[PDB]
This record gives sequence, C-alpha cells and structure tokens, in this order.
Amino acid sequence: KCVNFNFNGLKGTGVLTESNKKFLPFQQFGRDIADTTDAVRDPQTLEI
Amino acid sequence: ANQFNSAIGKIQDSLSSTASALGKLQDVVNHNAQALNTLVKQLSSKFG
Amino acid sequence: RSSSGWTAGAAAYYVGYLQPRTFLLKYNENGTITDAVDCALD
Repeated sequence: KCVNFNFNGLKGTGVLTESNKKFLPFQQFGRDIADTTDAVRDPQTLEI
Repeated sequence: ANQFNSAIGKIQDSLSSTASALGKLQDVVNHNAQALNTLVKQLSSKFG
Repeated sequence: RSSSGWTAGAAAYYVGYLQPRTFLLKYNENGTITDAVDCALD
C-alpha cells in the first residue's frame, strides 16, 4: 500500500517490500543512486 | 559479376568484426546516456 | 613459560599512518568493496 512513513524520525512515502539481499546488522538505512533512502531497517525487530 | 559480388561480402566481414564504423550512432546513445545520468546526480547535491 | 624467565613465540605486527587523501570505492550488489583507487598517486 502507498502510505506515509515515519521511520526513526525519517519521513517518506512508498510501498514496503521484502529485501532479498544481504545487509549489515548495524545498518540503519541505505541510499540509492540519487542518495535518497530506498531501504531502512525496522526499529523494533530486525527486518529491512 | 566477379568484382561486384566480392565487394558486398567485404562489407559484411567488416561490420561483423569492426564495431567502430557504427560508432557515430553510438555517440547518439552515449550523449543521451550522460544526459539522463545528469539529473540523477544533481539530486544528491546540497545546493548550499 | 614451560617478569624474568618468560619466553615467547614468533609473530609480526605493522604500524601505518594516515594522510588526507581521496579514494574511489566500488560497491557490488552484496556490499563488499572489490576495488579501491587512490587519486593522487598515479
């Protein structure tokens, strides 16, 4: 669903889908080719 | 008919090997490849 | 031992330094850097 985001103070609008890649456990978020946040770790449980 | 039929087959052997004869059409794509990657890299700039 | 009579084996260690320089960093799909290019050396 297209919804508004507030993730640890960072805001955006998008659709949450499951990441198939291998990520760092200490990673808060990550950036695209345009340096905007395309992926973010969930704060309560560990999922990106 | 010996000279003309051998002359068409030298064009087909040249285009199957040398790729730089079609590179004038490849500069049409590569100037547009830098143009569409221009506006992506401007979004990461802080602009002051 | 088998501070006076203490013995030791063999090991080696290195000490480096840092300079204000610029690297290029290649990123793959898995997030592992496979190449680094220092600009001002060559």
